[PDB]
Amino acid sequence: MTDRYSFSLTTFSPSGKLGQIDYALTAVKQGVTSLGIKATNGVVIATEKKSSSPLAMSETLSKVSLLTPDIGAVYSGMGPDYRVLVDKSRKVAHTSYKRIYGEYPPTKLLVSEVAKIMQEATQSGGVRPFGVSLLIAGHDEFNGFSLYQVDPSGSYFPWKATAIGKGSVAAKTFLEKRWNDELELEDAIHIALLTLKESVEGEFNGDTIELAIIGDENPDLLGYTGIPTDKGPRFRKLTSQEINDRLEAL
Amino acid sequence: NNYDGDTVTFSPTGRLFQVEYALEAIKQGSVTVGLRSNTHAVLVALKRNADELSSYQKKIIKCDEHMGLSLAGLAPDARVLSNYLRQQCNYSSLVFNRKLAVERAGHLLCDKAQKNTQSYGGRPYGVGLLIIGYDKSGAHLLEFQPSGNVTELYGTAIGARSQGAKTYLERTLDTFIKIDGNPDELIKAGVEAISQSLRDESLTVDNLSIAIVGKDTPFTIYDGEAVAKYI
Amino acid sequence: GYDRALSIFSPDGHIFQVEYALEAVKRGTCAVGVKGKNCVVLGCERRSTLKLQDTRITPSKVSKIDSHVVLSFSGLNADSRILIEKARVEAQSHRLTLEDPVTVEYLTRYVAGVQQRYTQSGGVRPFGVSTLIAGFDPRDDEPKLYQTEPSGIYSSWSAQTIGRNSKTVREFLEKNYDRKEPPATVEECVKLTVRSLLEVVQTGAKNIEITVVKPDSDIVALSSEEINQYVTQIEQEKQE
Amino acid sequence: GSRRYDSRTTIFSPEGRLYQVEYALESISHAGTAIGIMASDGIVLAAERKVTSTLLEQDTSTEKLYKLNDKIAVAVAGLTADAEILINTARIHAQNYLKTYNEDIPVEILVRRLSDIKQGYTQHGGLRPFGVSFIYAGYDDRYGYQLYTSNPSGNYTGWKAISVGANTSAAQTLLQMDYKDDMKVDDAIELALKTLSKTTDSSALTYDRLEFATIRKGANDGEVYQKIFKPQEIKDILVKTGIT
Amino acid sequence: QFNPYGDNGGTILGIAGEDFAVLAGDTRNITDYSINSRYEPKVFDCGDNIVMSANGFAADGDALVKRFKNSVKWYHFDHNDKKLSINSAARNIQHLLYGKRFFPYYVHTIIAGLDEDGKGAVYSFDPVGSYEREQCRAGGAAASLIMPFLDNQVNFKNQYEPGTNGKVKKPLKYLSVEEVIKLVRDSFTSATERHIQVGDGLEILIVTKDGVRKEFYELKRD
Amino acid sequence: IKIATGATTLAFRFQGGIIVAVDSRATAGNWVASQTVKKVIEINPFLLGTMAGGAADCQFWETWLGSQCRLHELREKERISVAAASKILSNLVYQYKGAGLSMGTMICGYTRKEGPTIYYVDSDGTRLKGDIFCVGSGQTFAYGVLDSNYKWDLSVEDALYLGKRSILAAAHRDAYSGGSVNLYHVTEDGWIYHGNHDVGELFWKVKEEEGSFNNVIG
Amino acid sequence: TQQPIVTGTSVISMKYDNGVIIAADNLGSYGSLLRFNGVERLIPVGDNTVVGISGDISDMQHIERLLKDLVTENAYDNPLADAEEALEPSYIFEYLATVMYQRRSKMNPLWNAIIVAGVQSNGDQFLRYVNLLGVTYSSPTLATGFGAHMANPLLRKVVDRESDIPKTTVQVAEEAIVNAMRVLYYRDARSSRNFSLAIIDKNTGLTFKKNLQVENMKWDFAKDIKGYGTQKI
Amino acid sequence: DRGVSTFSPEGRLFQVEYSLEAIKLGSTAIGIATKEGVVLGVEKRATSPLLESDSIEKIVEIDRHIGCAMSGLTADARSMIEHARTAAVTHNLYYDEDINVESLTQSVCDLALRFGELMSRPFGVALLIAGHDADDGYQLFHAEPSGTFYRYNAKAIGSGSEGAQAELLNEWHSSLTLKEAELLVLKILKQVMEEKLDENNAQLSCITKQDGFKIYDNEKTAELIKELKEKEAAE
Ligand SMILES: [Mg+2]
Repeated sequence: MTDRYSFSLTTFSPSGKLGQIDYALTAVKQGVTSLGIKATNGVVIATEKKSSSPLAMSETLSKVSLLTPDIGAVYSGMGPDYRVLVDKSRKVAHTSYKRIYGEYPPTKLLVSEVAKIMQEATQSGGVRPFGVSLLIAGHDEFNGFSLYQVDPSGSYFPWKATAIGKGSVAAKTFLEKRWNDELELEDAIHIALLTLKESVEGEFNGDTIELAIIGDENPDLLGYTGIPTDKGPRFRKLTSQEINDRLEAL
Repeated sequence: NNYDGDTVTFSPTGRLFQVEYALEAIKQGSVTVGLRSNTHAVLVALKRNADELSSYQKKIIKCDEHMGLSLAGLAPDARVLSNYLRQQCNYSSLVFNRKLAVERAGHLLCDKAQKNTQSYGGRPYGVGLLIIGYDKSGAHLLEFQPSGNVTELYGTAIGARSQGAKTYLERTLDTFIKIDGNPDELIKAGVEAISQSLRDESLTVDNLSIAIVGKDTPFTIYDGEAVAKYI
Repeated sequence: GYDRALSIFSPDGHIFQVEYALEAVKRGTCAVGVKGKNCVVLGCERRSTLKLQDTRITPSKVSKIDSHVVLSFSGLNADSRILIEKARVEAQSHRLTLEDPVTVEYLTRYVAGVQQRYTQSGGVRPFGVSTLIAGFDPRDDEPKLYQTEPSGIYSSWSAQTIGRNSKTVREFLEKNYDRKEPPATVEECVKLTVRSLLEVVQTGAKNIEITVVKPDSDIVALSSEEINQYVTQIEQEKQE
Repeated sequence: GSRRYDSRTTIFSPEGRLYQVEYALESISHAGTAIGIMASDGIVLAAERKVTSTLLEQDTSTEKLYKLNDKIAVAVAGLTADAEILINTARIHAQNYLKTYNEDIPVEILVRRLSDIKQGYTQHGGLRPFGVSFIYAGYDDRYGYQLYTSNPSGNYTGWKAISVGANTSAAQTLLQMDYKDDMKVDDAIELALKTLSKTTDSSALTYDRLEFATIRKGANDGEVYQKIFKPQEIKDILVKTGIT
Repeated sequence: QFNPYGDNGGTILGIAGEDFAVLAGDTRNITDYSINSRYEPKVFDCGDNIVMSANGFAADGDALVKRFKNSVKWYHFDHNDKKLSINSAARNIQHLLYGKRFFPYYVHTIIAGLDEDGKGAVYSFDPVGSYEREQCRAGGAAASLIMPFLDNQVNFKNQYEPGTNGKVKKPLKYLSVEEVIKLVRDSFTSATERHIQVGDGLEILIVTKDGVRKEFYELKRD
Repeated sequence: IKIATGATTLAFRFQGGIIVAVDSRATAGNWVASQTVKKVIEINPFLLGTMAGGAADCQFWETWLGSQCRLHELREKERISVAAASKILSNLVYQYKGAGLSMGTMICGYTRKEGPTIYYVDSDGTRLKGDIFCVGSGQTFAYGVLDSNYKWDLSVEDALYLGKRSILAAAHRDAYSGGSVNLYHVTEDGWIYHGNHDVGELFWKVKEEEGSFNNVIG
Repeated sequence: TQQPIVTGTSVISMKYDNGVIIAADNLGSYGSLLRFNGVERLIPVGDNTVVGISGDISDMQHIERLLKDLVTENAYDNPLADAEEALEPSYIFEYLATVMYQRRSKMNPLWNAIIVAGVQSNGDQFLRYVNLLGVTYSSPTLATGFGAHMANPLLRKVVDRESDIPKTTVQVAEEAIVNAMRVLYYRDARSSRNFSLAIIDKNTGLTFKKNLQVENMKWDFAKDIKGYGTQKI
Repeated sequence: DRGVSTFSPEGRLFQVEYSLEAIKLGSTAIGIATKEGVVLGVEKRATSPLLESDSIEKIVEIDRHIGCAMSGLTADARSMIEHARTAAVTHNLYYDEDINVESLTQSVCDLALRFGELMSRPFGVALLIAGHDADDGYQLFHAEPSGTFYRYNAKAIGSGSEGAQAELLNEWHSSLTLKEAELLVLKILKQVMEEKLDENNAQLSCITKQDGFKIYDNEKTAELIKELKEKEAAE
């Protein structure tokens, strides 16, 4: 018995390709389109909620996830792989940072820790790479607002705006025309909804679209009062109603 | 063919080829015979040599004062299994002040050989054993195969051309079983049995190997001039 | 842990992984060892496809294991560092327990044992390295020169070469080296070593390295100009 | 069992080569070119970013050039994720040395240890090697300014000027042509950029597709300063040398 | 707090002759002021013409003997039924005792038999494994009572030749098996009188080339 | 148990090699367990060791030392140095430090490169090279005779007597020392045994011949 | 390192011509408190052995479980489990003695004193003792605790040596045991009136007697005892 | 590929059988046992004339009463010798006696099959173990990587083994003296060796009860070679 697979399942081919990483990226390509846009006073991340069945409750399945009060994440590719990465990402934010420094990690470093986990699945024994690309939006005091992409290889890049998955090629072209350095948060949300309509085929409403923002602090979502320095989470998930309001003036 | 790379693989007809190949190593081994009466149990073994300058490979091993075996196949594997039997006999004596039953000895060997046929990395034992002994329920003879299968018998034989001796004992069954209180006559029957498996060669003084255990007889091995009586 | 038996026997009775490790040694730059009457000289080739090199900081081909023993090699450079490190540690460990520095034979036997261990250990490949180990035993003036190889066999040599085109330079040494009368002086020994490398090298500029070891921990490396003088002298005598 | 699926990453070919190391080097040859040039009064590190997109955030980005300590830096060529694993190990090793001896780690010692880690992955463990080549640029009080390179084999060598990644053959020829020993930092900066400009696979070399860094003794009196160039600073140095 | 040791009393005695050797011991087993058994043997035939006794804490004594008997059994298996010589047995027992140097067997061990020249041999061990060959050795509770008597009667210590002005010692000589048993019996009857832990019975094991013989004698039961 | 017993052991370097002399008494409290104890351990034909402290500890580990010395010369094809042999033992007991080993021994040998050499090795890790060493309950008595009469240019005969006389001095005064005296002479070609000497007979003999011990009626 | 909590006092036993007898009271003391009164401290193993246990009751219940499991294990792959290859008293004792010594050697003893009484397959009487230290001994009479001090002297008047065993009948031997249990009730402060008794005979087999009481006691003379010296009333 | 501890259809372990082929490529080693002693002799076989032949160590001491000769992948023998030496000395420590030659050989052969997926492959070297003890006297053993050992009156291993073994069959008798055995090893070595036999490319050794295990000097062997040539020309 016992795990006898102590050797790498990802190896270099004669041409220099890492096959399993390439094939993992192919799985991401098949995945549903998700995107992220950075504004001057915030960041937006969005994706389509591809429902497996109309009997299924799509509210229970959350594609957009809170990692810290000021950091959020969305993906394209294999959902189960994403779900366990979110669990590990949340835990590593505490074990390797908050329990040491008494504060939440900045976006770039949490991204770095997630990237490490994904790199190890590329080299460690008896495992395949994660079949997902992440988009991680966040805020911190000294770096301000930021948006990162993370690939199956473990590589990560900072973006002003980008898209991943099914219709990413067309979606990136659309974002190049619309993006400028003077965009306000509401303008970025508007552009995000326009970009996403192109890739979505069926119904386009607050129930089929999932969208969250990293913006101003929310004292009402904090859950307590009395400490002036604690002002609340910058991560906020937009409701089904809030999305439909912006779809009328589209 | 494609299903004989290791012991962990079954063939389409449900066979374990590595276990069968281990069984083949026994057939190549030199002949050895086992038989018993009600009072005594006897092992007879044809020893094999490399050439005239070499010694003859010892086939019989003592396990306790009341138990021991003869081997056929890979000798080092017999050393491992006999050593295990020595320890189990010894554990029974130290802990329970009890002589290990010959039947339990067989059960312990079966279970040890089995574990090697169900796991990756390891290999089956490549040896067959004939265990004799005298315990609280009288004389006993066991046949061990590395598949795990252990069988209690009145008489038997294993190794090359063992079918000849096995046929003889099947005919002589009624005679030798009643040789009670007579060691030399029981040995004679065993020496005549192993003689049915000989081709071109005959039993010489440094070729034959005999062992006996019984009611008032500890497990003792006879070699050299001590077996000249039975030629 | 990774357990795979990589070094195994083949039908014809060969261990291919050990034999393929020898092919890596054959690819490596040439290294030569010649021992005289009162010294040993280690010569080494350096390939000249690499210009814009920094020779100050680039790892030298000959390595000191202790103050009285040196080790050169042919084959995989990265592999050699592991053997050199282990040898240096063992050299200090010997001084600590025996209160005496290692003999050249002992140090060779240790390094050869490490190489052998990697030919029948699970999860590892053999070292793609052959070494020339040379020096002088403590309080002794008899020169020592040993050779090791991936399989783990080791032996003593009056003179020996390893690496690429080593069969050519071995041919040269076999007729030019006299057992009855070895190189009597340091100059004679160095010259014979340089001569033997000039059969293979190409140019005698910054391609040849020479290291001289003498009794009582007296080791020194020759500079470019010093070596170039031997090259200039040999070529003038050749034109005859 | 599992034997069936083992690629055997740590074995020799019949010719005496390490398959996986050779294939890792093939991977590195498609990575963005990185150049290191050592001058008498400093060191230059120049690197080309891999096909940049216009919406990539350039100022808050790090792909090629990483800081190991105050006196040592590295340029990367290959898988970035693999490099970061090795970089953190190197950063930790430097601090262990400082903690033990109360002195900054000598450049070669750091390079040797990092190269020894790479070597291990080629000889044991059954894992794939790190698909990374480094150019180490650093300073210490023993040897002064130093340039090294390491590759997946775990072999390292010292250099006056060197390139890794794509088009190294063409790049090394150009460096060999115009390099000389009495060179200054400002001249080396110009050589590094000119070389990339000619060897690049892009149409024209621009500020947004480059990473640049120097290690001078340009600080006040007998002390070393690391300068990781900002986007605007690269834009200025590109105009100053007359490339754009 | 739990004390893992105890004192089971008793005393033992080993004497070596020319072509024989005896190992005697009383059969009484005690704890504090109580008698546990009037006949509990503690001198054992271990095979290969080796007799052994480990006196003191009986639990450790039985464990040691049991391990040595087992050591003899495996010596036969591993070395083609070779006879274990008394000197080899002694060295083996040292390693058994010293194996528990930091949690010792609380016993005084004595073995007896014949050496490889056929001559009588007695070996004695301390609790942690130091050993020595001797002509004479008493062990256990009444060792201090018996031993100086042996020095005087076996090794003839402090005895000088009459009329020689104390210049010529009384000459050493081997004793007969009959004379040795007389000294053993008188040693134990004297110890029985003056030591409360000694009495009940006396069991002697005699070792010759022919084998191991036993003799038993009653002692005072008070 | 009782491992703390009395003794007198000595060893000294001189022109003709090394003299080793020891008493023979073993005590368990006031009780004299033995008068015939071998306190010189014959490690091999060229090396000797002395017993003081734990009898078992000295016996066991100096026999073990002989096994290590035999393995050394099989591998190196050369006699082991006294320095190296002593250090194998000292490093070993140092590993066990704190556990409760009790040892005070002189490792004695004569080689080509070293000459006659003595190392005092001790259970708390001490390893000292020296010319004269005395260890045991009666070491002070023996030192007095040694110091006042020792010279490098002693003959083999006189050196043997000095070692014998020094043990006698301790045997007389120290209650836990006596029985008999065992003598050894260590040369480059190996050690030579110079017999067992009963202290009872030896005392009266020395008294008469030497004129010493006038305080004692005889 | 332990300390005993709930404890059982003396176990007494002796050999007679055809077998052995063993007895022990039914009390589980909690220090000076006589807490539990329905405690069986004689445990039969098969039809030829009885194990009598004193000391810590929690450790006694552990040993019960081991003996019960031993019988189960012996029956596995054993056609002669109720015949030639049945458990013998000597087998059961050596197992316990091994366990007791191993536990003392780990400085975590079973805080008990045990007597294994039975009859072997060849008819020989078996009687042997073992305790928390792993100490073992055999005798014609054996007793634990106070029984060692008070019972053994009475039982040794019947069987003083080996030769007295064939001369001692089961009637005489049982009478001596019952008398000893009365004396212990008089003089042991942690004893009870109620007890169990077991006989293992080579002919009639195992006879297990429960709910016995000490009787025919002498207390009448107490009325004549007044004061502690001088007092007359 | 395939498992390391795999059986062939014929009932043999592939790796053990393949290691036997490696031993056939090795240099020749011969052993002869007599009542006056046991003689061991080997072919050194230097790969080049520059190699100092005296550093070729193919005959080895295990204890004073046990010697050893090897053939095959000689580097593999180092750990076998180390184990043998430790086993011999350890037994002397535990039992204050010399260890039986058979028991020593059995200890070495227990390592043989301790390979699989323990070491990664079998040993690629065969050993001739010669010695003396009080019980069975002068003995010669052949230890294979199969874990099997046979006692022999005489035995040859290596490249010229089958030819040399046939020659030993005719020449050996129970009344051979030590001197006769020495010459017989040299004679048979000279027959099967490629290069011409001399004191530098061949080495003799023996083990006697009195003097123990001894490797012969090149001067001593040279005289025995000269004595051998004269006796063959004498008839
Ligand atoms: Mg008394």
